[PDB]
Amino acid sequence: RSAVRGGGRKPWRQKGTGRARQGSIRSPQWRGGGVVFGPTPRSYSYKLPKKVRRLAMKSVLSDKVAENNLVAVEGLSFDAPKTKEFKQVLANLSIDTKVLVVLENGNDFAALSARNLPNVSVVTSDNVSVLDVVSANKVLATQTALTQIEEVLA
Amino acid sequence: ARVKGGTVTRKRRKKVLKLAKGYYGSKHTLFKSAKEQVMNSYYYAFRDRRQKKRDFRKLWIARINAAARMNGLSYSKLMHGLKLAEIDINRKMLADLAVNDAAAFTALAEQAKDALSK
RNA sequence: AGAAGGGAGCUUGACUGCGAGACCUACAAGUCGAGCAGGGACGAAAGUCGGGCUUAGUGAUCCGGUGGUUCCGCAUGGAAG
RNA sequence: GGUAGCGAAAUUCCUUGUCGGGUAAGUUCCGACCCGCACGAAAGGCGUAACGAUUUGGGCACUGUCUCAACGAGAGACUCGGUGAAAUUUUAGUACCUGUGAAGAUGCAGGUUACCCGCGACAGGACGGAAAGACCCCAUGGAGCUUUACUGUAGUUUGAUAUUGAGUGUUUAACCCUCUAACCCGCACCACUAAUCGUGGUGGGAGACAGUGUCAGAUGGGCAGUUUGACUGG
RNA sequence: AAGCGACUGUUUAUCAAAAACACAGGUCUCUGCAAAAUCGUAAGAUGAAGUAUAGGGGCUGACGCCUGCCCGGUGCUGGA
RNA sequence: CUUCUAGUGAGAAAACAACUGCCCGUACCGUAAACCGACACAGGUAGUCGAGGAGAGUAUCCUAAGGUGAGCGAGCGAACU
RNA sequence: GGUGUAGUGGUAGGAGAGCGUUCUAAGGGCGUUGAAGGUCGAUCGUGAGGACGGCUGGAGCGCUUAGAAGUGAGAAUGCCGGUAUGAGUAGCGAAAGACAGGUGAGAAUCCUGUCCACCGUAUGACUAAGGUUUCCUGGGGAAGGCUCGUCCGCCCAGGGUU
RNA sequence: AUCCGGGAGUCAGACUGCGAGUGAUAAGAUCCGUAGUCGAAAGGGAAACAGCCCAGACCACCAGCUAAGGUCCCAAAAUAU
RNA sequence: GUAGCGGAGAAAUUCCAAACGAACUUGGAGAUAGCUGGUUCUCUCCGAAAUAGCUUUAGGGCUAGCCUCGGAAUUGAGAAU
RNA sequence: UUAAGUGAAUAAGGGCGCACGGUGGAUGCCUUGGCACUAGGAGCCGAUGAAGGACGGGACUAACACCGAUAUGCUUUGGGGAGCUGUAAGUAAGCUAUGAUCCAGAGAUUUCCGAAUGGGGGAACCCAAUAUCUUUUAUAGGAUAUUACUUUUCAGUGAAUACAUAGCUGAUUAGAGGUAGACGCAGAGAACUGAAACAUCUUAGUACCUGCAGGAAGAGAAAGAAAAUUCGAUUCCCUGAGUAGCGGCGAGCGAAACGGGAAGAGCCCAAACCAACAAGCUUGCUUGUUGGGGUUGUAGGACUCCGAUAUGGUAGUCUGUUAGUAUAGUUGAAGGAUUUGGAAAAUUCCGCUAAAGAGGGUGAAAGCCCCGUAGACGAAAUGCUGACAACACCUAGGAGGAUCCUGAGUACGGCGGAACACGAGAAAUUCCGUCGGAAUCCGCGGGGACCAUCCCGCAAGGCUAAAUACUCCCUAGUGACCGAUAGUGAACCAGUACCGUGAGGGAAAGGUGAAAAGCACCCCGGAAGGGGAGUGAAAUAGAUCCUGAAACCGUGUGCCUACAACAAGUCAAAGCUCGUUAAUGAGUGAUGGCGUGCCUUUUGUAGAAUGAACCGGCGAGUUACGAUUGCAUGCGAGGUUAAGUCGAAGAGACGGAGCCGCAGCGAAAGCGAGUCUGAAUAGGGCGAAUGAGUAUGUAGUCGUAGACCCGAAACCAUGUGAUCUAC
Repeated sequence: RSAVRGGGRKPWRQKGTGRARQGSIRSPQWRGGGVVFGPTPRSYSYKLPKKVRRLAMKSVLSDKVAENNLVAVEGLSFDAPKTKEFKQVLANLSIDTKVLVVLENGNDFAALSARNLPNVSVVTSDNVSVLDVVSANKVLATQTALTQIEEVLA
Repeated sequence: ARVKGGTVTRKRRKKVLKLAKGYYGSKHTLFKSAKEQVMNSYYYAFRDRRQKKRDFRKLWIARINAAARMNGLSYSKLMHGLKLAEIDINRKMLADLAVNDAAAFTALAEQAKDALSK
């Protein structure tokens, strides 16, 4: 009510005019008036305790393993960043669904080659979230990255 | 995230107005008039489902009295006579006989006359 | 009227710490109480006595005064409080 | 402890007091009487020519004011052509009598009366329309006013101390004095200078007073903020 | 013929024009001039380019005849 | 405007001729349909001029110079206002 | 799952379980061989409500599971808009016109004439405020003008103040 | 029924038996005690009728038995003995 | 020229831009109101009160009484004869 | 034929159902404009004439945008490569491959008003003085410069009053005003409200007004925090803690230090003393001006003694050398046929591309058509930020303890007020007014009245980056934010039209189509409008143009209606008319029974108690932070991190200061499974005796905030009015 650019004057009198008592041109029931209880700027985020974060990470990767949906590979090497060779590699292992590609480190040619494919997501081994693993159908992780994940989840 | 009140109220109100077809004037055309009238009709219909069962019983009873006074009896004596003989016809079938099969009605009236002759 | 009424002798229980259990009651308050311990009055004893035949005679808290105290006391010993 | 003057009054409750006048008939009017509920001498008493779109009582003249109404002229109203609002409004196929009922019904009960649709007229009803009663009580509501209601205060006044210096005397420190250099001058003359402002300069007056700062006692509806209980056959 | 107000005047723009207000005349009181009084924190102003036969405040209200008794109370003035 | 001096201070009086002389307003209404009244509104609006007969007259009635017929009509000739 | 027995009026108010709207994510779908919306039907469920078919319409929208909310309207002498009733009703704002002839699609109302009538210390003439182009000429007739209009202080184009 | 805990709403009642006060042993009056209905209760009777008499509606039926109150016609049932 | 804690008043609470027992406009400001009005979908289970005490209290509130939901507990504690 | 009886049909107008139209602008879909933020830049303009305006400039020019008599534009350096002269049609004249138009950097011109400043004034107007130049034979006329006020420096002139100071003239130096409706520091400073009244108190040193700023301000280098064993300038965040306190001890107000972090930085004077100069020439060395020295509590300096005469740094400049960066741009992969349509990006086949599958456009939905994107490249000019160079500044030890220095009307005290969380209180500490008024290292201040002892510091002088606050504005983006009654008041020529003397108040109003192909020609008509014919996939898409709901107004018809008292229906029902989501079918209905709207407030309503003309849209228990209970999950005698750092505005690890629980009793000293009262080991109070918590999510209630929405009469503080009315 008080933020709308408007009036502080009582528009008519309080009695006599055969009217209904009104207080301002900008009241909630007037056309063009102010809003009662709208949206305000808010936060929306909170934190769960630390043991259940770790329990959810372990549980989601262990579910991936319990159904032969994780696929380990020795290495992913590329002399140039080529999308076509990555697609051939992807069919070499018979992968036909949404896949999370978990890479190690400055393996930059592989991440470049795997971008831009509309079924493929790329994450490094220090930056896996719970929402990345649940949304994909499989995980394609390299041997190096697997030990690096075992080093931080401990 | 704002919610316009688009098409829900018109559907509900048009459902109400369709029940008011055949009413007089502004009682089948304006929503408030029709709303009140339809509520009153609901009340009347519930009341009249129970009053129906009384009306037909009085109708049957008066036709049976009319028929029995032609066979030398009245309604109350003939009902007593039929009970003392162990006959269990409805008042519905009795009236139906009274209008369609006068000979069957006379057979029954004679049985009643012999029962309370004791 | 086995006096709670009325006379005579001696006295200060018109005591201190309390209290099982009840009564009344929205709360806060109000009422009765056997019995235990300290030290006593009256009586030869048994005993009775924590005012008056019973039920009116009174006013939360805050704040201030007087007396006691083996309590505290802004670095320490006191003091102010 | 109310004099002169006046008095049923612009004042007298009882009261249409009593008596005389005026009318055929006068609770109003005029004259008088005194038993002034509750007149009275500058919030003046008692007269008073002239004057008043003042208030009161009576006469002559004149009249439709009335007995008691009639006729006539014009404008609206009425019919035809052009134009074209409003307050109001739960939906309505919207009679009368006697009852009933939140105790005065078009609509409910029992009767009685009544073919369908309009035009010109009247105001008995729709507790008719217009204005969330101005009367009365409440809100631990307001606002304006008063005062010997509470608590403050502007203004006025009185003392101490700073600005603030110097000499004599009179008594138990205080006091009366005298001086001139501070401080003051809405006195005169002079310059800045076109000036009744201002600043400087010289005389004159007055003087440690006054004015001004800090602290203290009085007074203070002039002005301000508030308070002024409940029960209750309203 | 009688009441009220001496009179001409003024008043509630828009329900009250009057017996209300004003008035010429009476009386009490304040004020020695940088007057008292009033506007303003002050500077500055009105009073007044006036000076007690003048200026402020209260009451009464032409003119005629008159205007009694009380100073205990309250204000005001003087006292020591 | 008119005098009198003080005054930096060749020698200007008046004849004819011919030349020079800036900025702002200026239409139209204005006792009204053009202003103030929300209206093409029976209200309000300072000043000058304002004729004849009869009359003291700017009163009154009828007229001169000038202006105007007013922005809904045609019938009828009841009640009532 | 069967079978018995018992229960099932309700204001203030407590408790349970659901219907529908918009948006987000994931999944599986539809659409110019016609989405949403609109209109009609004699259809289904215990309720809020859900479908299917015709006509209209022209580009987007369902369903499942979970999440988030400006999430549901009949009432406040509510606020804004549109339209009724009163009703073809009140009123059309002081006053004298009549006829002939013009113009024109069309005339009581515009033009020209003739007679009649009204003001005349004004309803005549001039001017200061105020207004600000309303002034003149040629065209126009949708709105303004309380009727009409060929007319105008209205509308369009040009011009006028020395 | 009692005990612990989460969430309330109510603090204007009315009439009718019965028994008392105020009143005039008046009031559809007023103020208490005790039982019911209404409040928050539809259905039958009492002409119409919150509170009186009978009786407590989950729903369908063109089946049957009764309550209070009734049986000449309006209007169902005896012109009963 | 005089302006709202104000002005002006031959005095009426009179006037200060159609409103004056204290003008108009903006802001504090979404002032406060134990009062009045309104408060939007569905079905299932249960279901009150209109009293006591205290109250600058009497049409407001608080604690108890009377409703609803979840738990615990020995029982044979509740009711009617 | 006569009597007695029974009796249909016929609508002036009305009702119900259905069909088609009109008005009106709801609903759906859509966006041109908004709202809340993130990252980066920038944080002032102005007498060398501002912010904001007035009036002008075009071939035709009313308006908006641009520009200023050089007026729809002029020069110059770069970019770009075929059209162009804005909106804006329409026509007329032109320009451009000798490079237009357009884009970025630097210049030039810039009327008049306004601080407005030669004098005046009712803003955009009027009137001058002095020099130089012009028109005219000449006067009149035109142009250009200069001319306010104050301060602060210097000459000339100068006086009541002689010497000279007031003054005056001239030259020089700076100000002056606006704003970003924000953020900061000061001066002055309310009220309604809460306390269920109201004075202390609260609202609150808040709102409003005035001054001064800066890009940030303010504070800042111990006369400090503490208590043994200490630490070292300021600011900001977490925690301590709703604690210790204050309080008609009521309503309510409410710390700090320790501990954990972001950022870190220190410096300069006065004084003693020593020289150069001038005056007092005491020719004593008193007054002073310049330079040196010297800056502290472990006391430091002067002064005398010797060493050294080097070495560590800066918070500095419009000085050079490069490196980057902001302001234009360049280049940038890969598709055809088929079916349905007016038109494919859709469907079906068969291919290709990706360091590019972000987004927008194209006649419907596109990786491969266009603009782009990932990646690679670029600057003549001007401005910013680094680095390294110069130049400028600043900085030494050891000893001695004879004497001198270390901020005076100051610290402090009485009286009156205020600030500290602290309301005079037992009131320390810090300020303001008034009066009184120290000491000098054998000293002076503080540790919450006061004293003694111990401990920590050294006032009465100056400056200083960062870590923190804010967004008028420019660039690039983001959203389980709006979608035309919403979102800004304003999507559109809006602070406009309109209202008011004024201050001030203040709107309504988006949508043809893919493409204007926007209806040539004919007919009725003065025109408007309409009918054909044409455009087009569609005109019932025809400009009042997408969709096109309801109220409300009409036209046509199947059934009913002129002896009838009607809250308008409901139950029973003949006749007539139809024939559906196909089933115990649909519309109408003579006649018969029964039946007093909806909402609110009430003991109680049909109420002659209250509200609503009708239809459509909008219109009311929300969020933040705390406290408690139920449910749910993870750990379990334990549970858990806050600020902050790295990270995509995210997850996703570090971080153990801190918080709760694990032991109570007592006013406290204190004792402890017990403790307090008590002489008591007595009795009693409160506790123990296996007796579960903690973090997070979710829902119910409560507190502080407007706290479910609407509604006064009033109160206070700035400003605008005597064009009406009073004097």
